[PDB]
Amino acid sequence: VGSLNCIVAVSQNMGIGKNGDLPWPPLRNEFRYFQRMTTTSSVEGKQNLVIMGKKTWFSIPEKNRPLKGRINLVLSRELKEPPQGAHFLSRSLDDALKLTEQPELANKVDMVWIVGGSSVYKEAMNHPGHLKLFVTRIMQDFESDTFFPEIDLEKYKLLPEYPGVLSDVQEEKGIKYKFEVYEKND
Ligand SMILES: NC(=O)C1=CN([C@@H]2O[C@H](COP(=O)(O)OP(=O)(O)OC[C@H]3O[C@@H](n4cnc5c(N)ncnc54)[C@H](OP(=O)(O)O)[C@@H]3O)[C@@H](O)[C@H]2O)C=CC1
Ligand SMILES: CCc1nc(N)nc(N)c1C#CCc1cc(OC)cc(-c2cccc3cnccc23)c1
Ligand SMILES: [Cl-]
Ligand SMILES: [Mg+2]
Ligand SMILES: [Mg+2]
Repeated sequence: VGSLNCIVAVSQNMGIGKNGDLPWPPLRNEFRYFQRMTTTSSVEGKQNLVIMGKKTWFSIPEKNRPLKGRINLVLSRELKEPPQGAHFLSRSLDDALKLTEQPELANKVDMVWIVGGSSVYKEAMNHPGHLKLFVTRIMQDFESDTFFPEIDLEKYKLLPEYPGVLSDVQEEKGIKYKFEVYEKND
């Protein structure tokens, strides 16, 4: 794999989770953005792969697992096989990316999207090579128990705009947020 993508929504206080769910009320269009970004494949016949930690998997509403239109991979050092509904299981990020080269996924995967949680993002953000981080900045503090590792601007640059991504502040349910894209190249 030549490029990885992370996607996350983060409160002002760096929160991403609270009690096995999101810290904020449901933001419909922000979710549709997550869906659009993670689902859209550039290649006919291929789907994107989503990689996530175990608690993130269980934080997805069951009726919606696995995430439709995408290959779902779960990370765990304890499970012996994928959670019911998940397509693949890996013991590490490294192992997950190597799987895409193996005969079963050979030519089935387009883009790879890391979708949390904290430790998965931390490792992915430090992985060699090209990486884009799609970060929704929720412009409010929310009570959280799970947090996003701060972005090291020695490695990442905030892109001023980006094709396919709205630049202006968004608002849903009185909650203001902005979509950001960060990028590192090596
Ligand atoms: N706002 C947002 O964009 C996002 C928010 N969330 C929220 O975050 C919370 C869940 O995230 P979090 O608590 O951090 O947990 P995770 O989803 O990261 O799950 C943690 C578990 O997953 C496995 N795991 C995690 N990292 C790795 C790794 N690098 N390599 C191998 N296995 C790994 C381990 O499982 P094991 O113990 O089996 O080894 C670990 O115990 C929820 O509240 C969820 O709603 C989640 C995603 C995005
Ligand atoms: C959508 C919140 C969000 N935004 C951004 N920018 N990045 C993210 N990683 C996430 C997230 C997340 C976890 C999560 C929680 C959840 O429901 C509580 C649902 C999803 C989810 C993700 C993808 C497709 C889904 C389809 N149907 C229902 C849910 C889907 C995904
Ligand atoms: Cl923006
Ligand atoms: Mg689904
Ligand atoms: Mg809260």
